[PDB]
Amino acid sequence: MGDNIVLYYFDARGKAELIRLIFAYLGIEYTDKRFGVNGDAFVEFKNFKKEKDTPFEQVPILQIGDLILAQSQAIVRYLSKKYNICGESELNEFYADMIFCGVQDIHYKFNNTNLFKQNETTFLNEDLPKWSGYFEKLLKKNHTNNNNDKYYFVGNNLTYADLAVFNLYDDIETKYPSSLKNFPLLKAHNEFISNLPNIKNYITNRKESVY
Amino acid sequence: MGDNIVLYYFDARGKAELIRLIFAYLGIEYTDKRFGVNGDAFVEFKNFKKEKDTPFEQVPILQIGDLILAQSQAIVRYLSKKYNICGESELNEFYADMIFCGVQDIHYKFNNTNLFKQNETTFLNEDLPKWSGYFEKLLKKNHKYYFVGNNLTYADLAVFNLYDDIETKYPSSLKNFPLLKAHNEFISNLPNIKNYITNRKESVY
Ligand SMILES: CCCCCCSC[C@H](NC(=O)CC[C@H]([NH3+])C(=O)O)C(=O)NCC(=O)O
Ligand SMILES: CCCCCCSC[C@H](NC(=O)CC[C@H]([NH3+])C(=O)O)C(=O)NCC(=O)O
Ligand SMILES: OC[C@H](O)[C@@H](O)CO
Repeated sequence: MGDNIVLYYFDARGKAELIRLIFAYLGIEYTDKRFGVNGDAFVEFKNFKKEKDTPFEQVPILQIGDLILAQSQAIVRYLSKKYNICGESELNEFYADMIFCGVQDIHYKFNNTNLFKQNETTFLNEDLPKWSGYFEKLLKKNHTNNNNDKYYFVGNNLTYADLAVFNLYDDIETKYPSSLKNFPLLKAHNEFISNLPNIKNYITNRKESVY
Repeated sequence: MGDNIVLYYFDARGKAELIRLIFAYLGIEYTDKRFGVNGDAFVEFKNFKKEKDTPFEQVPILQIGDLILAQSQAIVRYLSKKYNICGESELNEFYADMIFCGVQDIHYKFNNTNLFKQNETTFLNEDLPKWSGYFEKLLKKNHKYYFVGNNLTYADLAVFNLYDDIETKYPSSLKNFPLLKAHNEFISNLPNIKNYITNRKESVY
């Protein structure tokens, strides 16, 4: 009967936000369990590992019925196939995958700066402008003569890749609000994703986070 | 008949080895292009990016006919679906995927020690034993040793590759994990793999 859905993570966006964005977009009901809200995060996490048989002792963990799912990326791809926001072709699914992997390379770099105190200068002057150019270009290839007011990285429909790129820049802007000034398509794309009803309803009612 | 397959990367195993292992296992023909083997890796790489329109200016890059494919993990997943070495059921494909990302987590830590010379003891005493235990435990649950289903999946190759790369520096690693060891021994003896390895030229990373 579909069973109960529970997402386990710390009281942060981090590696669980994209999963939350997918649920919001699909309008899926689930319990957003966050360590630290009702109790001490450290103690909640330790107890959690004793109660649940996780494969790698890491979160996020997605529980569907009695099913325990680990590794955010795998969970994301699994949810995308099941709710069809993966791409109408094996080839378009590859492209969405490739872009998601790209989001990973640049996001990892942002994390090293915004969280682990790594030189922000290299990020702001070499990594951010460069990777933004890559996405702008990929967006340029699949637009204008493919879509109008709507912007998608793959095909003519929303894929988790659009959600991943939106999440990436939504996060980068909580630190550098002016990042997309020189990237029109990328800027219009994120504005577009942010205004989808289900997404808009989740963002505006989402609690602010540290990361 | 079909389209020429060309794999571009540096003269190393690194992020292209799993793909090469998949091609070997499948018995698929392709040109293994390696920067530096003939010309100068630096120069070849520079010329490469001018000749091919790559999405992120990084390699590996798999070229199939006119198609340009980037990002090693996306490539591995694409090839596995196209050649049916992915989890067959939706849930099994998820398990193969989850295990593969688990391999990336620990492979990432090996790279920081093996290549960017980070702390070698942290990896050896805290990371490696712990992760080998996770893999050993995943084998137990689903138990010819296979992580998912009763057939070979790219996850099996990913695990094999991980420990094969780790062993180039720490040989007696998985001595205390029988299942995991039998599993890698098993994969290494598959005719197509066994043959590919003995003919494979050694290299740092
Ligand atoms: C320096 C790394 C900072 C980690 C940022 C917070 S995320 C929480 C952390 N989880 C992961 O790193 C999961 C990685 C995994 N690849 C995924 O994407 O799901 C965890 O459970 N960690 C358990 C632990 O550390 O014991
Ligand atoms: C950090 C040095 C370690 C060397 C390892 C060799 S990997 C070569 C490197 N490629 C990547 O990092 C690709 C990452 C990508 N996420 C993938 O998995 O395909 C590249 O082309 N780099 C070109 C560049 O950065 O300009
Ligand atoms: O309530 C959410 C449903 O799963 C919908 O996305 C498809 O019917």
